[PDB]
Amino acid sequence: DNIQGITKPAIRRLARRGGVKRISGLIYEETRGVLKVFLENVIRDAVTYTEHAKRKTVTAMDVVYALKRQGRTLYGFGG
Amino acid sequence: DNIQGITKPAIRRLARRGGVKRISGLIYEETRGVLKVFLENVIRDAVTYTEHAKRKTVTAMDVVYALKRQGRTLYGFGG
Amino acid sequence: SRKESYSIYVYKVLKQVHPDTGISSKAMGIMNSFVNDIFERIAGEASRLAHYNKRSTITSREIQTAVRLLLPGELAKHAVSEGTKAVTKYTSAK
Amino acid sequence: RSRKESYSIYVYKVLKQVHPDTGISSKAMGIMNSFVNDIFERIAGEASRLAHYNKRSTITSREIQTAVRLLLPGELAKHAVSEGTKAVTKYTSAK
Amino acid sequence: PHRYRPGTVALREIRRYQKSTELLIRKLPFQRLVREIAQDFKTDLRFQSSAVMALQEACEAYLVGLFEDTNLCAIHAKRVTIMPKDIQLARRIRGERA
Amino acid sequence: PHRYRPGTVALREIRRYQKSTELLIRKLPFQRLVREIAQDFKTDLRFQSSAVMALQEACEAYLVGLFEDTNLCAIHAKRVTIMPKDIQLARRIRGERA
Amino acid sequence: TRSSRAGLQFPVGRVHRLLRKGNYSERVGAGAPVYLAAVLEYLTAEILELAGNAARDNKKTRIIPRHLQLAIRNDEELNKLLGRVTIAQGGVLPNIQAVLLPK
DNA sequence: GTATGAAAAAAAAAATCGCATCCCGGTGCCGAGGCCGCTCAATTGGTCGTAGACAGCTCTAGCACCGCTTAAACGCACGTACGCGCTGT
Repeated sequence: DNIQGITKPAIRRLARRGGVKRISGLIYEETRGVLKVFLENVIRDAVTYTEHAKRKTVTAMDVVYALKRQGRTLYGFGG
Repeated sequence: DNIQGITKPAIRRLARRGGVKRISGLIYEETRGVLKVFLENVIRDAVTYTEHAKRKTVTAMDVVYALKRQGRTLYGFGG
Repeated sequence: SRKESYSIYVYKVLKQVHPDTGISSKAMGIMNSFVNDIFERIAGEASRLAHYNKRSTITSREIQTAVRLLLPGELAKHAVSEGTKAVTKYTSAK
Repeated sequence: RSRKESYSIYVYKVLKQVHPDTGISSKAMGIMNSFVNDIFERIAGEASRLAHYNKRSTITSREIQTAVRLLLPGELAKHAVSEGTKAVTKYTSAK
Repeated sequence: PHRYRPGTVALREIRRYQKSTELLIRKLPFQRLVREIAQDFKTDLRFQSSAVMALQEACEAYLVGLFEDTNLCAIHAKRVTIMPKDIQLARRIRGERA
Repeated sequence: PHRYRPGTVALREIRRYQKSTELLIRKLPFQRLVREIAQDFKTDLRFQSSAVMALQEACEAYLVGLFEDTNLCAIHAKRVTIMPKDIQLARRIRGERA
Repeated sequence: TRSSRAGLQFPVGRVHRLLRKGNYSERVGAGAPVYLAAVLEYLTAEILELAGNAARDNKKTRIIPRHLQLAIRNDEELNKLLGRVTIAQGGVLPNIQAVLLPK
């Protein structure tokens, strides 16, 4: 149950950065749920890359390759 | 000026198929404008495929290859 | 010239699943395109899978892993199977 | 150690050609690095298809161009199509 | 006379068009439009009568596809009429502009 | 005493966070969460300290990216507070659900 | 044939050829084409199976495009797969959002 | 500003009436199924070379320890605007 470790205010911040002025108390849970979905979908693949390579350690590259696959490509970790 | 050839009611239909009950008189023009943008963006590439092949005629395939490129892939004309 | 297809294979499979049901030229052409896409999607993911791990040889293993990623859970499972089944059956049929 | 190649050295020369009196961060460099590989791969890819679509086994300067036209927006492509064509012509004449 | 209340028809019109698959834009006007735009990029161009339809297909299905989302926007605003700002919003989120 | 009027802060808070690039989620809780989800697909897994960050980055930027769209939805409804149904609407149009 | 050795309909051969001539890698592990050919066959079937059910539910012998669409779109899984995909004469699943309905 | 009547007009229920969709024949004709002849690509079987399998050594780089101070989280509660519902061109 580390999902709650994503703290109410920590979300507040993210949303603030988006350009959010006011935030329903329901949001926080909703957001958590979404985040889970996101990471899961990603990591699943990311891991599945790792599973193929015969490595028990996950590399940054595995992460990227997955992010790229999931159409949310990432620069700064050497794609 | 064939853009108007896209008739008020012809749009009515499309929107109806979308699941639309009521439609601002402004929409029709808005829609036209959008459609233009779409075709243009597409055809441009579609042509540009043709331009590569050394053909003065555009094929269905050229259309598809472009639609695929533009992330609106089409089944039912091969490829 | 000879414009190839999959149209003939579709038919055999149709009759294996619904013997007493036909299909339209337009739908066939669709099914045709459907195949080529997924083929290309898989091949592609596989080609990368290979190129990522410094291999020049795409094996049955690479295909599988690709499929796992490209297909949703239940669909992939049923496929992973019908794959594995098709491999095993060929390595034993010489 | 391994021998992980980069573009990092070329970036520098280009930086100095455009803004001599401006440096850059490891993090931004790594970014620029990734940027290159992507577009490279995007172009290569579109080109590989361009080839495979037209029953060719040889990707030429022509294929690259057509790819660029498709991948890049108008003004960007134009300025590139040029700086390409310019780089081709200049090499075929320099023997 | 006898006259159905505003909407009730549309609602029918939807059931009808939802159920059918025919192309809803008139073939020629479109065909012509395609060519008119063709000229802008190169002249003396011919099109496969299949290529034409091919386009028409994706356009309608796209426009329909938009209107689907479009309406969901108008609805979210407690409304029932779609207004430019709905399409605009949709297209933004979609990523067709900014 | 002295109190700034509701919102005025948020408004500041935005200017601040918009302007900065630092990661807004706490590193460990996240790192831990990543592992908790890791276990679901395979156990006894290790992560490159870079891979962790790599994830964190895309997440925040995505969540920010969502909230951007999210808010535009709430706004379109003449509102200023975001409500789940805004995210939901956004995600639908985006194509993250149906 | 190889196709019969696996017991598949799909032409494990033509795949193998398509792969070497495809520019997907240098070398293609004779296993691969089998696995793939099957996968395709399955997907092909999973759809046809569903389409065939829609056809019957229309009182038609012959599957048209609309069927394929209707079939794909009502299965959550197939849908997700064919997300950024358009189908010729596909129409759309009859859905009118309740607040539009009258009274 | 509370219990009778009352009452008058928007909201719940029937009977005209009509207009538009489904089902069942029943009319035609095309484009789906299976025969045909013809090429190529699928199969077979040798020849070679090199990818990948295997086991091993080298050292990076994740996991785990600590105990401190510190900013982030947690909460509580007091009061403002912000959303939600009603009403009328």
